[PDB]
Amino acid sequence: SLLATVGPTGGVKNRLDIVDFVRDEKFFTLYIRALQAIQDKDQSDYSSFFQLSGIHGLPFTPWAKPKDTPTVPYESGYCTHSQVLFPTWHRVYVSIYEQILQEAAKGIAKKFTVHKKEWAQAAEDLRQPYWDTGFALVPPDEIIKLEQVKITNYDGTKITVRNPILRYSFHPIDPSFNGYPNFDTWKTTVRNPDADKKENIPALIGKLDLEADSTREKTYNMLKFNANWEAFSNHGEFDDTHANSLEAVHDDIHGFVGRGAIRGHMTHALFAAFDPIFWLHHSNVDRHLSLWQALYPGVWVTQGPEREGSMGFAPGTELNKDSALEPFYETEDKPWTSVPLTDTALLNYSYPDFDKVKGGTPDLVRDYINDHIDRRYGIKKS
Ligand SMILES: [Cu+]
Ligand SMILES: [Cu+]
Ligand code: NA
Repeated sequence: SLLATVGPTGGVKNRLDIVDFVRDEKFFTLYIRALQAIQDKDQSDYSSFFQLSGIHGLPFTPWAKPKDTPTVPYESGYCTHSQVLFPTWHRVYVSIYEQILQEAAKGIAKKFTVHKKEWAQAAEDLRQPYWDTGFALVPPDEIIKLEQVKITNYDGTKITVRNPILRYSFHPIDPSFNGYPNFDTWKTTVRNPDADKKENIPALIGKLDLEADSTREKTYNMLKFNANWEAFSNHGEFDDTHANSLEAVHDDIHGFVGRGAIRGHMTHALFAAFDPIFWLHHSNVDRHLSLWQALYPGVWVTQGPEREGSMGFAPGTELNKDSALEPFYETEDKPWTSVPLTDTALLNYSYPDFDKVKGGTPDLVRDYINDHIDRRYGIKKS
């Protein structure tokens, strides 16, 4: 790899709930600045928003690969779907994003004229916030509605700049979008589009509000009831025995956001990553994995075939815990694997759900987290 996925820096910090995250002046300002920074980078820059999101689906090109690397076994996206590697591949996927996103936030923290240390420390603690869809499906206005958002300027004064969280603006629309009727002319990413291809946020807020109750119940059953890895990892082939998987419950959020009258970006695996809200989603999807690990310790990746097909594995290939997770590398010559990814500390992150039980026995944690899930996703509306 040209850019190994080593994760963020500054020790093990928590990925905050977006509801709390937006209330944090330093974190929110750094996120809005850094996110705009990587969105404005050249799309041929590997550490740019485009190439980072491009890893998931289109374009079908290698990411941060050496000059004389062997041809990829399959021309398609990188993301692993309908297979046993879904949870682990996406865990390290958010890691490279969070890593690159912090790196931009460091340069941002140097532009501040006052409190240079505190801005430097905030960047060090900066992590990808998660969207708790199971407890609060309707996100904050900063994420879904506010065209302009309040941040702190480099002099300390409060200003309002355009919100980079709502949508990404292609520059240009990559030549690999040509064949697809609606996404080739769409200048920016779109959520819940109408028949006239116009974005419809109001209808989206309405959709989420109604799907809220069912989403909490789906999330509850997913977290608590999954002994074997096969039924928990993937959904394929959208059957009943996988309906309670981490991915199946994960699919509903892509549909809610992307699927309107016509299909938007979030409801298409080849374009879903380009929507900025994609990362808040899969940060929470990763939190589910962390919570599930607390309930089902010892259970991890089991063997399974590549059914859909990705640029890492051709259809029919056998996959296990020792399978390489392209294009994510521990070092220059060592690809990531599922085995070590049980410990998020290796990527310098964690979730606030575990704060009151740090350094506790697996038994105490399993009881604390279980009560946590029951109390949060096992009760009535919020
Ligand atoms: Cu994916
Ligand atoms: Cu997804
Ligand atoms: Na790609």
